[PDB]
Amino acid sequence: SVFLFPPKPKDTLMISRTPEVTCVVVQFNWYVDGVEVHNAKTKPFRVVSVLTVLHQDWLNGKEYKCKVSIEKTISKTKGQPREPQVYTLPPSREEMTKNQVSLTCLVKGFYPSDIAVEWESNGQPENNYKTTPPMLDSDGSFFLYSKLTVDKSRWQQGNVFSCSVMHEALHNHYTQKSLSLS
Amino acid sequence: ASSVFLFPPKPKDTLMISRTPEVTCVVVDVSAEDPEVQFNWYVDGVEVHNAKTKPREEQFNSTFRVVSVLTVLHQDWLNGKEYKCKVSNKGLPSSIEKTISKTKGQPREPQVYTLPPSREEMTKNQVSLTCLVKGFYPSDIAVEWESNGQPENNYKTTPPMLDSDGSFFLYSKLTVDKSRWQQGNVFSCSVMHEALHNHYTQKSLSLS
Ligand SMILES: *[C@@H]1O[C@H](CO[C@@H]2O[C@@H](C)[C@@H](O)[C@@H](O)[C@@H]2O)[C@@H](O[C@@H]2O[C@H](CO)[C@@H](O[C@@H]3O[C@H](CO[C@H]4O[C@H](CO)[C@@H](O)[C@H](O)[C@@H]4O[C@@H]4O[C@H](CO)[C@@H](O)[C@H](O)[C@H]4NC(C)=O)[C@@H](O)[C@H](O[C@H]4O[C@H](CO)[C@@H](O)[C@H](O)[C@@H]4O)[C@@H]3O)[C@H](O)[C@H]2NC(C)=O)[C@H](O)[C@H]1NC(C)=O
Repeated sequence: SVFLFPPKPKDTLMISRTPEVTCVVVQFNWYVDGVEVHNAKTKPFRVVSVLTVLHQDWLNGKEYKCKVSIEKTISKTKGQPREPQVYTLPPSREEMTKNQVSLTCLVKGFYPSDIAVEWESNGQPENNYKTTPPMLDSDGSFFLYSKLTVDKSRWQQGNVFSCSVMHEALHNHYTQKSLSLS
Repeated sequence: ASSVFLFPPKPKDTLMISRTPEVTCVVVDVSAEDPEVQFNWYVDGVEVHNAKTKPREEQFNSTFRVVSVLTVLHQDWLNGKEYKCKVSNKGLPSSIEKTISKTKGQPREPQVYTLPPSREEMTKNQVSLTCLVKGFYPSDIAVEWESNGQPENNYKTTPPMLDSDGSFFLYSKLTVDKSRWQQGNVFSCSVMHEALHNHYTQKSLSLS
């Protein structure tokens, strides 16, 4: 049997990273848009072959075919890309009876579902956050929420937190939205 | 050969006394060349005879599927009784059994917070009203929205997700026309969970 895996979403969106398609057999011929390419790297039973893809090729829907000597074909999810709308929501006043409070990042209206969300403060990643998997909304687009938990003191003292979102339909494939007491 | 799957009642059914919770035992990969599929059901090891077993149904992969459904009492389920479905073939000694009960662990009461739309969303025709539900255990929960006495339909609720402290959280997002929000209408996020007093709480929000 043969299995073919796409690049990691982040690798396709950031030019500093190198996206790859992975062919796993549990000899290789690789094709991009039916044209044979010869730059894949094959590690010496499980056999793995890895093809580096160009960012623009992948995002532009080119098809990647792995032929083992059985054939598999993969490409980016199809459908009109839609820009994530990113909104930061402060903790409820009612949550202030607790020692920790919840900072919320709502990300909605995006397509495809491939996305990365992180929370930070002072340019450093926050340790305590969790993000819901994207979920289908009424209009066929996706939403999610990322919940950052912080000591209440850090919130009350006016510290600035930021929700970072990486998606293909954003300018520079990246946006940051701030959240602090105001 | 056969595979048996045993499903718990829906959380809304266990938490609302007027609803009827049930456990469902499903047998797949049944061959019609084998003897009749038989179900024996047990509550805390004691055999019960009130299950309703459906006729077998041919599937589109040269197999049959057979379902048996057992009504459960609300207090029995909530008190942690164990429900065993034992599947066998008439005249053969071998069997497959599955057991299910309410998730074990110290129950923890959900904290429920309502969050208005971001100022930045107010440039759209529709806005998002958020209900954060956190700190709960077990994950079994029901969340709904109402306004002016009536259910609000246009919401989506994320599945419970494990938080860093072993409890669960979710968010429910209600989409409303901005004019409805702007004119002062009160919206209510309703939550049903075993660890709440009366298995019920509601939190409201409106423009203020
Ligand atoms: C022959 O066909 C059988 C019937 O399938 C139907 O017909 C065929 C021809 C196809 O067209 C199918 O697409 C079609 O569905 C197959 O039966 C299936 O067998 C598999 C096991 O091989 C079962 O998988 C198990 O599914 C569990 C979840 O099941 C719920 O959710 C399903 C997916 O959404 C849904 O289809 C099911 O009906 C079921 O729905 C629940 O029903 C209960 C009771 O009625 C309700 O109260 C719930 O609300 C319903 N839930 C939802 C979400 O709607 C999984 O939990 C389970 O995973 C667990 O076990 C495995 C180990 O087995 C672990 O690895 C895993 O980690 C986890 O612990 C598992 O995936 C499937 O349910 C069966 N389908 C039906 C309809 O009964 C046969 O397999 C096939 N035979 C062969 C040889 O091919």
